[PDB]
Amino acid sequence: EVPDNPPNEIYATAQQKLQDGNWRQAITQLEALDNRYPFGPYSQQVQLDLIYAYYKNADLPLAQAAIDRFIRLNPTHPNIDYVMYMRGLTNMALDDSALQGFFGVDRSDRDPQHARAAFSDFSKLVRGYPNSQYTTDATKRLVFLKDRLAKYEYSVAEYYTERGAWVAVVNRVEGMLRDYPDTQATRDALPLMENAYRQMQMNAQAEKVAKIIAANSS
Amino acid sequence: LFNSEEDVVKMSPLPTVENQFTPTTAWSTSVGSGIGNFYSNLHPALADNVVYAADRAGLVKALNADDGKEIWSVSLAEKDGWFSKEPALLSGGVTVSGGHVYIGSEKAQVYALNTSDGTVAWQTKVAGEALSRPVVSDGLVLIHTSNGQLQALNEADGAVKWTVNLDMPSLSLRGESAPTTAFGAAVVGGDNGRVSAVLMEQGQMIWQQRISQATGSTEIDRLSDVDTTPVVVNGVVFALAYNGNLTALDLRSGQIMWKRELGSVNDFIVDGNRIYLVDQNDRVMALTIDGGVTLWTQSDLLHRLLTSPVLYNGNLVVGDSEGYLHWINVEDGRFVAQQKVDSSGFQTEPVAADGKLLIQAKDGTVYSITR
Amino acid sequence: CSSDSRYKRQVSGDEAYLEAAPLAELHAPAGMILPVTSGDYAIPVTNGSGAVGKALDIR
Amino acid sequence: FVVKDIHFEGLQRVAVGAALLSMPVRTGDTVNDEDISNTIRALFATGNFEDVRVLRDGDTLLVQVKERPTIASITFSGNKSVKDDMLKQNLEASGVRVGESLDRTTIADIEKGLEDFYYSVGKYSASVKAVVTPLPRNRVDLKLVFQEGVSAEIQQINIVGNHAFTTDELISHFQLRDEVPWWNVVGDRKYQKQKLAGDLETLRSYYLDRGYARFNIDSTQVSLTPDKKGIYVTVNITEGDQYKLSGVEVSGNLAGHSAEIEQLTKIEPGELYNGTKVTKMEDDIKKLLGRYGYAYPRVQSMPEINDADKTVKLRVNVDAGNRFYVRKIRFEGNDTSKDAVLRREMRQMEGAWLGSDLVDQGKERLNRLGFFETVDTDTQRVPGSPDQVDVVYKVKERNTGSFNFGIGYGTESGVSFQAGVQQDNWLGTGYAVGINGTKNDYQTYAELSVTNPYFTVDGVSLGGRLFYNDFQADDADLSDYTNKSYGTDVTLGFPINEYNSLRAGLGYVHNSLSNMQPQVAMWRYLYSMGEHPSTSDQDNSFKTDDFTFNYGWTYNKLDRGYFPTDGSRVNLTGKVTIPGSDNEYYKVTLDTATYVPIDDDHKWVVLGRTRWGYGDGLGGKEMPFYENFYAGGSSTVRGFQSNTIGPKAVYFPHQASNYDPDYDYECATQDGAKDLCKSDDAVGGNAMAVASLEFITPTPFISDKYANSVRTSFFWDMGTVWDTNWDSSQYSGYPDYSDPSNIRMSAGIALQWMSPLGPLVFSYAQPFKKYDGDKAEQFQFNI
Amino acid sequence: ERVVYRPDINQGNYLTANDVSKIRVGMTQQQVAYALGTPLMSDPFGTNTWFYVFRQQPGHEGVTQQTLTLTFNSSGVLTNIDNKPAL
Repeated sequence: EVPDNPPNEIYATAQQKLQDGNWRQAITQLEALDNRYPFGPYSQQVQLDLIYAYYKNADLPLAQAAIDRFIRLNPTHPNIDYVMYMRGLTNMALDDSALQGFFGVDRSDRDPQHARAAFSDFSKLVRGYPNSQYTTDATKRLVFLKDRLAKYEYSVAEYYTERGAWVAVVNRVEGMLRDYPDTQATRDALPLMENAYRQMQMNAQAEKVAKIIAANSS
Repeated sequence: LFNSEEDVVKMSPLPTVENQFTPTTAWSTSVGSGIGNFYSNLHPALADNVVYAADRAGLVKALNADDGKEIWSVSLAEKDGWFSKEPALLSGGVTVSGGHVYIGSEKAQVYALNTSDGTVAWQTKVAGEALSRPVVSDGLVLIHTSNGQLQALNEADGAVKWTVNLDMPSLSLRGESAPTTAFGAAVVGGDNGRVSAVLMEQGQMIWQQRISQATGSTEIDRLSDVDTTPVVVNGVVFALAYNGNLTALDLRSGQIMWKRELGSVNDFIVDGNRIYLVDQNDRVMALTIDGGVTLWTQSDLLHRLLTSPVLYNGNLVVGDSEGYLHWINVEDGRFVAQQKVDSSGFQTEPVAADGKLLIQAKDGTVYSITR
Repeated sequence: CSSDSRYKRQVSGDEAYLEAAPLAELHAPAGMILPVTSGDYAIPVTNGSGAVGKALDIR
Repeated sequence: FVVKDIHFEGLQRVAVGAALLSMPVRTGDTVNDEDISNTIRALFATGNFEDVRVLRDGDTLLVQVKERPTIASITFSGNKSVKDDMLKQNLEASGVRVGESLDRTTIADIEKGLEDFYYSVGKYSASVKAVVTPLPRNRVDLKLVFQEGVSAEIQQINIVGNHAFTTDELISHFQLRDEVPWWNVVGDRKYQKQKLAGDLETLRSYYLDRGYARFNIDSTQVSLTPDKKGIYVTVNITEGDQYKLSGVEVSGNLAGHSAEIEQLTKIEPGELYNGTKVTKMEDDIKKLLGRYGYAYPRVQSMPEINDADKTVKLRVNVDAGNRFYVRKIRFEGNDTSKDAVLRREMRQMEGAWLGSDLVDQGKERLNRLGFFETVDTDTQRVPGSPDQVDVVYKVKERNTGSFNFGIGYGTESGVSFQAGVQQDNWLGTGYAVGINGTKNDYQTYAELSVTNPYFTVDGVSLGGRLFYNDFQADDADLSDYTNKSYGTDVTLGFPINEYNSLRAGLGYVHNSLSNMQPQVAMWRYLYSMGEHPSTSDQDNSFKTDDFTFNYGWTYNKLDRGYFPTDGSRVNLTGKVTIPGSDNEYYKVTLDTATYVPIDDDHKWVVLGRTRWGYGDGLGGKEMPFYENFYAGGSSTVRGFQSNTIGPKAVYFPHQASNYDPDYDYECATQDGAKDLCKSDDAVGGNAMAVASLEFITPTPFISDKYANSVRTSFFWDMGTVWDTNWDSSQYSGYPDYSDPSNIRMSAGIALQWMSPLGPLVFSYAQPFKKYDGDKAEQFQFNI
Repeated sequence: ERVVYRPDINQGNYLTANDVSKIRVGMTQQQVAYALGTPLMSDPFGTNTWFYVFRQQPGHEGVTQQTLTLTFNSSGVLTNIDNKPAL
C-alpha cells in the first residue's frame, strides 16, 4: 500500500481518505501505517479509525477483526465501548440486508445469526460501558432487536401451527414466553399455544393462557 | 512440442574421458534383461571358470568365463501359489558356494542352484526378501533381509540355523548391510545407521554401535545407498552408517577406532592403507586408514552414477549407471582407460574373478571386460 | 462519466434498529406464572452520552 | 558497577522499556557482570533482537542491538507444483511469517523442513534455500528458492507373506497404480503414502470379507531407493485362513425390537466370514434404532472367531438411547430467506421421537431445494435428558438471477432487443419468477412465469404464466405472417407421493394471424381446419382462440436441486383440448435425465438426456403447426443452428405476398423463386424423438474452489423429428419426413462456467451427420 | 375432502403402555424421570405436569391422539397419571 514513510504522512493521508469518503483508500493508508508502525501512538486511534473506515467500506468482519484487534491491542481502554458498540453494530448490519426495503419487505423472520451477536455486544456495551458515548443508540437497537428475535421466534411459532405439530407450536411460543416479557409477537403467539393446547386437550392449560390473553388484552 | 513440459534439476556428468591404456571387453555374453534399471540387489558372482549368469526373469545361465559360452542354462521363473507364473525376481544376488548357486528371490525365497545345472538343490523361504545378497558361509546362509532379519540357513539344505532381526530402520531404508562373519561373529552394519556384530554361531548380538543418522527427524541423503557390509580389518571393523558417515570401530566391542563421519561414503574399499571409495558426489577419493585422511581424490565422476571401485588391470576400474567404464588411476584419479561397452548402465560390483572381470549390465547384460 | 456515483454506491442498506420497537409488557395473572424473561434478554436502560441513531457519537 | 543509563541502540518494533523490562538490569539497578551477559541473552530472549551487544561505559550500560523483527516479505521461487502458502505454512510451522522476528539461525532449519515437507509430499528431489533480503530499519524479505528436481512414484509392491490373494488384482484394488501405456493408454501413477493406509485397508477388507479373520499384516517396508524416486514395497502379511460366520449372539438393550434386530442378524450360519457386512449390520440396527428413537444405539459386535472348526460366532452388544430424542431443531445459514422456507423441507417434528431418516429426506428435500450451496446440519444433543437433541440445521444458501440474450440488432440499428430474466426464490421468499420477452420490428413479445411454490402448506405451487406476443415478421408491418398471440397459464403442484407429484393446467391462447406464407403442410393444417385460403398470396388471416387442458406428473429422485449429479427423476407433461377450443387437438411429451456415476466419486457420471413429443388432433382435426417439434443448434442438440431438426415444408406456387418485398422474403413468390419453392428450415412434425448423451468430466487445471461449480461434459447430440401426417405426394421430389430415419448427429463438449449470476453455458459442438435442411453453427453458447 | 390422499401428519412425545407401568402416582418426578425422562412439554405456570401427547393424522380419514400428562404435586411426587385419548 503506502511504504515505510513518515507515519504522520501515512496517518494524515489515512485521515484524508477518511475525510474524502475514500474508504478503500482510507484503509490503504490506515493499514499501511499499522503495517509499518503498528506500535504507533495513534495506531490505536487508527484501529478505531479502521473500524470507522471498514464499516464505511462495508468491511464488517474486517471491522470485527479491527474490533478484535482493538480488543487484543487494547484489552483495557475507554474506546472498547466503541469496540463493544461497533461489534454489535457490525453484527446488526452483519445479519440481514436486502433490496426489498422499498417494497416494504422485512427480514426479521430471517435467521438472526449476527442479530444474536448484535444483542450480545450492544448489551455488553450497555453493561460494560453503560455511561459511554455509545449507550444511547445501542439501547435502541436492543429494544428493537428483542422484538426482531421475537418476530423470528414468532415465525416458527407461526409455522408449526399450520404445520400442526402442536408440541412444536407451544415450545416455540414457550421459547417466546420464557424470553420476551414485552414483545407483541409473544402477545399474539399467546392464543396459538392456547389453541395447540386445545388441540392437545390442554384447554385448561390454554384457559390459563386465555387468562393471560385477558391479562394481555391490555 | 516438448519445449514446455520441462522441469529438471541438474546431475553432474562424466568428465575426463582419458584412455592412457586402451580398454576393451573380454567378451560379451548377455543374459537378457538382468540386473535391470529396476533397482535390484541381484548381482552375478563369478567362479569355477563359469559365468554364473542370471536375470530376475528366470534364466539361470552358466557361460564360460573365457568367452561367455553356455555351460548350463535353466530358466527358473516362479510357477504359482496365489498367482501363477511369476518371473524369478531375485532379491538376493548370485552366490555360488560349492555345488550350489544361492540366490535370494523377491518372493523371500532363497535358493541353491546346483552349479552343474542350476537346478534348485535347495529352496528355502526366508524372513522377507533379501536386502543383501546371501552371504553363504560357515554352514549358514547369512542374509540381511528387507526387514533386517539375519537369516542363517544350512547351506546344504537351507535348514534355518536362525533368523534374528538386525539394525532395523523405519522402512526399507535402502542399504545392503551384508552379513560378514568375522572372528566367529557375524558382523553387520545397519540401515538404521548403527553398526553391530552378531554371533556367527547362533545370531547373538556381540555389540551394536550407532555410527550416524538414518532417515527420520535427521533427514539424511538418499543417494548414499550405504556399504553397510563391514570389512573388519582384523581388529577394526570398517563399515558405514545409513547416511554414509564412515567409521573405523572395534571388532569385539564396536568402539570407534576412528571415523570419517562427515564423509557420506556410498561405496568403499579398504585398499590397504589407501581407502578407495565412492564419495557422496559419486566422486572417487583415496583415504587413509587412520582418520580417513585423503590420500588422493577424483571428481572426474562427479555425480556420475558409479559402481564400486575395483583394481583390475592394475588400475582403479569402476563402471557407472550410464554404461561407461572408468579405469581411474590408483594414483591421483586419472582415467587410464574409459570403455563404454554398454549404454544400459552398471550397478554391479565388478567381479575381478577367474582372471577376468565379469559384470552384468542392467539390460545390456553380462559383459566381461579387460584392457 | 455520468453523474450518479460514477463507479460507486447507492447500494441497499438498513437503519431500522435505532427506532427501538415499542414493546408492551406481557401480564400473567395469578397461577399463570412462568419466568417471562430468560436468555440474553437483559438491556440495561442507559441513556448515557450520544443519542439515537447517527446522532450517537461517531469516530 | 551501578548503571547511570542503559543505552538501547536500535529497537524498531519493541518499546524502550519493554526491552529494559526484558533486561535483568534496569537503569539504576544493581549491575553484575553476569547481569550484563544476562542482558545479552535476555534481550536475545526478546526474540526480536538479531544481535545484542550489552556493553557498559565503566558502569553506564550501552547495549548495541541488531534486530530480527518485522520480516518485510517472504518470497518464493521454484514452487512449480507446491502452493507457497503451504510453504508458508511450514514457515508458520516454524513460527515464521511476513511481519515477524527473523532469526537468522533457523534458515537452514526450515530449508530442511520444507524439504522434509517435500519428503512428505512424495518427492525428495526438491531443495530450498531461504534467502534473507533486508529492508529498512529492521525489515527483511525472505526469498525462498526451490530447486525441484523430481518426485517419487509408484514402482513396486511386494507382499511377501501373502499366500492367499494375487497382488495384481490387489494392486487393482489399490490405487497404487503404475502403468499408463503408450498404445494402450490408461490410468495414472504418482505415489502418496496417504493412499497407502487406505490401500492398506483395501488389502485388509478384501481379506476380511472372504473369511480371513486370521488375516493380519505383519509389517510393510517401502524402499528408500536412491534417485529419490524408487518406491518398492515389502509388505509383510499373515494372510490367515478363511472362517465361517456361524451364528449371531446379539443381545443387550434390544429395546423390544429384538426380532427386528434379528431381521438385521438374518445370516447364513457357516458362510465365509465377512466382517464388513457384519460392521454394516451393526449400523443397520443403529439406523433401525435411529428410526426407533435411539440416536445413541451403542452396538458392539464380538466375532467369536472359532478357529477349531474355522468358524466365527458373533456376540453383538446392543445399547439403545431413549425414544423422544428430537426435542426441537435449529436452522442456521438462513440470513436471507425465511426460516419456514427451510423448515417446510423437513420430515421430523419437534416434540417427538427420533426418526433418523426424516432428517435425511428432509435434508434430501433441502438437497432437492436448489437455492442452497450446502446441505448438512448439527444434530446437537442438548445435555441432560435422553430426549433433548436439538438438530441445528446449518446449511449454506446460494445466489439466483440469470439474464438471457441473443446476438445483436440494437444500438446500431433500430431499438430492438431480446430479453429473459430469472428471479427464483424472489428476495428470500421461495418465489420462482421467470420472465422473458422481445420487442423488435418483427415481434413484440412479453412473458412472465411466477410461482408461489407453497401457496398452501403442501406445496401448492401457484405457477402463473402469461404471454402476449405482438409478432409480425413484418415486411412493412404485415405482409409475411403477422400473428398476435396472447394468453395465460396458471398451473399448480400436487403432492401425490413424496417423489410422485402431478401437474394440471389450462390453456388460453388467442393467435390472431394474418398474411400467411404458402407452406403446404402449414396450410394443410388450415385445410384440416376447413380453411382454404389463397395459396398464391400472403393476405390470408386467421383468428383462433385455442382452449387446452394441460397436465403432467413428476417423479423426483435427483439429489442436488441445483448441481444435480446422481439420481433419477421423471418429467411427464402433456396437454389436450376442450369443448370450446377453436381447434380440437392434444400434445403429449416427456423428457429424461439419468445420472449414473461411472466414477462413484462422481467425477464420471452417465448423463443420458432424451426428450419426447407427440401431438395431433383429437379426431377430425389436427394439431396446429406452431405446436411442432424442433431441435438442433444451441440447445440439447447443438453444433447445428436453431430449428434445424424436423420436417421441411414447401411453399405453394406463389405470387405477390401482398407486398412481397422486391426480391426479398421469397415464398415461391412473384419476386423470384416461383412455383413451389421449398423452405429448408425445420418446420417440425407431429412427433418428437430427440436425445442427448453427456459424460461428467472434471477440470484438473481449474482450482476446485471454483472447479466444483464447473461441469465439463463431452457429448453426442442426435435425434429425429418427423410428421406421421407428412405425405410423400407433395413431398415426393421434395423430402418426405414421415420417417424415424430423419436422424441427425452431432458431438462436442459443453462449458458450464458458474458466474455470480448463475452458470453460463458454452459449447463448441460439431454436427457429425446432418439430415435434410440442417444448418450449422459450431460454437454455440447458452447465456 | 374429496381428496383421499394426504401426506401423514405426525407428532410424538407420548408414553407407551409400558411407560405408564414404569411409574405410579406417588413416584417422584425423578422416579418418573428415571423411567420416562423429562417430557418435551411440562407445565410452566402451575405444578409439575409432565405432558406426553401423541398426535397423528395419516390419510383424509381422521386424526389419532394419545395425550398422557403426568401431574405431580409441587414436591414433584406424582399425583395424577392423566392419560387422555384421542377425540
